[PDB]
Amino acid sequence: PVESIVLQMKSMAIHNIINFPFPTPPDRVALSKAIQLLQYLGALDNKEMITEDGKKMSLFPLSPRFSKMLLVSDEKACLPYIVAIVSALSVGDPFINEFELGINKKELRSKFYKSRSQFSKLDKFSDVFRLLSVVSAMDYVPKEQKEIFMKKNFLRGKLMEEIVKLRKQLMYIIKSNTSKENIAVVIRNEDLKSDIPSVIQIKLLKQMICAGFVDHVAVRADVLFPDDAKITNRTSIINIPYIPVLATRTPNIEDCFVYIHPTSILNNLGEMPPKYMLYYSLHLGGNNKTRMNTLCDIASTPLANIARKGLLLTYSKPLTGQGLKTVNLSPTERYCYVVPRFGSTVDNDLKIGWDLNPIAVHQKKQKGQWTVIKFI
Amino acid sequence: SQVFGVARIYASFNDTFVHVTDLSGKETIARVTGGMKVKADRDESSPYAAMLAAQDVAAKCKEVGITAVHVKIRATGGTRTKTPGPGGQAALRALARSGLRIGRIEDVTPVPSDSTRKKGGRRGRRL
Amino acid sequence: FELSDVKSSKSLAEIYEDDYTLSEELQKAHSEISELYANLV
Amino acid sequence: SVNQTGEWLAFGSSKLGQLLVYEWQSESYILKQQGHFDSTNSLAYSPDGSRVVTASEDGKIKVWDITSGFCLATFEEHTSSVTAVQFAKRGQVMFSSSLDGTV
Amino acid sequence: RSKPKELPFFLQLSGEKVGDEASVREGIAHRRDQEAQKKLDAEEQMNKFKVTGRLGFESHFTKQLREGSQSKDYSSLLATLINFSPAAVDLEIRSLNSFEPFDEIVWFIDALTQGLKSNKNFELYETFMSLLFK
Amino acid sequence: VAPTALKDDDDDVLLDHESKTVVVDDQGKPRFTSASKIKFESRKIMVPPHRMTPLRNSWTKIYPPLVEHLKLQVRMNLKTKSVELRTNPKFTTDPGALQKGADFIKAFTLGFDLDDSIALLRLDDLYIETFEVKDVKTLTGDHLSRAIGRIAGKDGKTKFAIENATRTRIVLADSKIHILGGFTHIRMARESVVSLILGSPPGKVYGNLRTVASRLKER
Amino acid sequence: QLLKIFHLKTGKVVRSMKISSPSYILDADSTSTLLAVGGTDGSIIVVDIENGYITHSFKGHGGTISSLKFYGQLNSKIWLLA
Amino acid sequence: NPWLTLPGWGEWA
Ligand SMILES: [Mg+2]
Repeated sequence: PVESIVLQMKSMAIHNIINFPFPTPPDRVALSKAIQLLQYLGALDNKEMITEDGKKMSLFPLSPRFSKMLLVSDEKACLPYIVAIVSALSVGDPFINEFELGINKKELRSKFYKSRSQFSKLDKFSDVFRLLSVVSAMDYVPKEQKEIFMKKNFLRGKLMEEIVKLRKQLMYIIKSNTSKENIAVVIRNEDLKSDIPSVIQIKLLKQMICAGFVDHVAVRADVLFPDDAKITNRTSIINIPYIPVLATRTPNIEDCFVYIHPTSILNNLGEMPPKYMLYYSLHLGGNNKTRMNTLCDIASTPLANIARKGLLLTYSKPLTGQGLKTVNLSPTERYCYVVPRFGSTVDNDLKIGWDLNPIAVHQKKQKGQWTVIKFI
Repeated sequence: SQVFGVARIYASFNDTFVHVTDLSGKETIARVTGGMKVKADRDESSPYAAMLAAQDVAAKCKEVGITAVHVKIRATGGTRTKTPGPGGQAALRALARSGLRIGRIEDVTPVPSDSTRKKGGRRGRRL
Repeated sequence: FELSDVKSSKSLAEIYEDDYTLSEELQKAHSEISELYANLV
Repeated sequence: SVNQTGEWLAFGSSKLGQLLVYEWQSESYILKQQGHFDSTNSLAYSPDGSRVVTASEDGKIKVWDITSGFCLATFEEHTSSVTAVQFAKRGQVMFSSSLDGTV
Repeated sequence: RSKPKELPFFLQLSGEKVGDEASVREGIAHRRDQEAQKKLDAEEQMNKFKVTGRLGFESHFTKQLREGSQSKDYSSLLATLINFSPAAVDLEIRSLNSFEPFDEIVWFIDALTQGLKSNKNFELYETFMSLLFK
Repeated sequence: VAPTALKDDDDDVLLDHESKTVVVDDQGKPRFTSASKIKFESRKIMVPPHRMTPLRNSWTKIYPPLVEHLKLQVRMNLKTKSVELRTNPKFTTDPGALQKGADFIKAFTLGFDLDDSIALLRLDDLYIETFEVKDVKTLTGDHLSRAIGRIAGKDGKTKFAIENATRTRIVLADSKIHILGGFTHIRMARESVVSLILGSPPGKVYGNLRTVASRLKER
Repeated sequence: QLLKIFHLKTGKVVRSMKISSPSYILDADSTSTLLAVGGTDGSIIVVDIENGYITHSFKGHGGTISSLKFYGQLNSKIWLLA
Repeated sequence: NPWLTLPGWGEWA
């Protein structure tokens, strides 16, 4: 990955990446995008210097996106779920969809829908957690029931077996870097196995996935640009537009729209989908519209907290008004309400940012910048 | 797994002796006094000196192997006062804090059935 | 100075407690004295 | 009382003749005044006329601004009634005499 | 000047107070807690207010400042500057961004420089720059 | 409608067995997995017969401080007429709690008021000094009885004067004197008591108490 | 009863930990990576000096530990403690 | 699977 090349070089204190004399240079555009990507992941600071998080990611042998997710994953014993999600994403999708099954027989589609509703319990608006469900459900399926489980649930056995092996290997890498006894850690099947995550654990997981994919977050068109795209309760979910955070503003906004994939759990939801959605990537497949590979839905403040480490989030001046006193402790320390802006700056009309809900925050003045410390 | 000593505390008016020995009493394990732990004569009997003496003895006892002690506190006795003073009480508290298990506490002050004359004289003493 | 010859209402813990935490009563009289003077004037 | 917009609160106490206009948005005082409790025994204009000093049977001297009509300062050093107040020709200094026995 | 006017069971006492004069002779012998309490008050003040109204990213004052620089005409910005309350004026000047390239500070100086050329509201523009330096 | 009529939830949850094997590192050193991640004591205090009833009426106020602040297990055996205190290994935390509790019961046993006895639990530098009249001087018959009256004084005034001046508490049990207070304080009280035993009239002792009482405040 | 590891090159106390009982026996292996602590309680604690975490906690002895001896060779899996 | 009276008088108190 180009970001891996940049991440490694920055850990070597090599400053000039663009003009570096590579034997086989990557494209300058890719290097610039790669540098920008690392900043969003908090690996490189505003001056393009490696940070403490950045040094750790350089140690990992995985791509920086997955490396970032694992680093912030050692909280509230949610690591076993993240390892399952990262492993499942790396190997691939194990779900055989109705289109592949050619059933888009009436009894078989009912079983297919039942099998999908079987794995849909973790969260209504998230597809990545469904991917977590099958992987975790696998560990409790004994050897003699594997083929029945795959056949019953329309899953790919060989892809599933690869996932389980990757979980053990992936967990070893994380514990080795994080744990004090770096070399000595040994993985066990019992560590991989875990019970259903609690509701608070589910919310933390969505934040954890957001850390990997901050830049890959989309908002509905109705929120940012009401009436630019006609919306009604009658409109199906797959027809609801979304806009990525960093999409360039075309003369016509309809081009920048993205739409939910039919296979996603969001399709059968019926009700209005989440305003903010986190996607793995975009696919031009489908002549009508571009599709978004959804992972989970993030709320406003959770997005602000994750984007806080990166440079994709900008903060306003202290809000003042009814019950909005800016408590000030020292000349360089204050507490105030601020309306966060995520994405492009208001001055920057090329890229398409937006404003998040106001939140109380603690700010400390560093180098003339009221840098944020934590949300109150 | 519990080796017992005997902590013999002699609380005089002008000094405090903390003396730990084996159960028989023939073998001394550690003897420390308030005078060794203070800079002025007036403070030898002070509770502060007693605590330092008790802590020093407790450290020595743990090294040798003693983990519990039986306390046998006494005063001067004889023709003089019969109850251990505050110096002895402080040493007892210090030993408990030191972590040594206290087995049994007994007062063994020499109490005469009948005594010789006291040093004061007819008109008394201890102005 | 005057020495109290009656049993102290404050228990031995209380006296130590009080000193842990020129006179409030003396200033109390001062406020009353000003009030009496002001009313008389 | 409340302002039409609701940003200024006016309060009034009759005993000491206090009037306070309070901006609760910024916690600032638009107006903060208190009148004499006793009759004004004497008055004195500043030499240029910008300010007038008033004295009362209380013993408190108040400096007023003619243009604004508001008390710039209040002096409570005099124990008894202030009988007279006068300015120097230069105007920076002001003198007052009181029944307590001091000038 | 206008700000309004404002035991443990195991009592940890030692020294000459409790009669341990020997300790004193041998030489053996909270502001952070007030700072910590002052910390607790600050966050307590924040939980007291939980306003959730939607406010714009930029205030009206700063919006005209950007526009004035773009059009090189701060007359709209000056017109509102004369209109703010003294408290409102001070907050705006203090809130001006102070990071390189110092665009807001330069724009504010440019706005005041235009006001001086107009020869109107002379005193107000002078005191604005006095607040800028302060 | 009233007759007087005219005409997203942001979530608050924010992200903030040993292995029996060895692994050799590149220097060749071994590397092993991490290993898997107040004793019971008792004191007995025997209560004399004349303190049974005061203990009976004062028991409601005796076990709470011992059981709550000191985390001790309290019982008294009616058969042996003694108070038992035990350190509970699972709750008790202060190693010196048991000995501190025993002293508090001992002070009440000697005759001190309960509230005064609590001072032993509250503070850590209060002691009890004890001595007899015969130690100071061999008084017998009426001479001994007059000496006790001289210490107490009329209406107990002399005893209270010493207690207030020296910041101590005195229990005058026949010819047996117990003084509760700090080390320096009980010595001051002891001297005044001993002067009374030797024959000094109470009035002269009262004057000296005023002198020391003055000094105590300035320091 | 505080074990402290001092790094000569850095000249600072890198780690500090609490041992169960007072210890008068210390042993370090020839490879300069493990340390054994023998307490008066009969407990043995093996510590990784470089990383400063407890590797083994043997509690089998009754009396106070008087001797500790490490046997091991580089690039070997025959490590023993006596 | 899941994914599918005087206290303490004569007795210790
Ligand atoms: Mg003497």
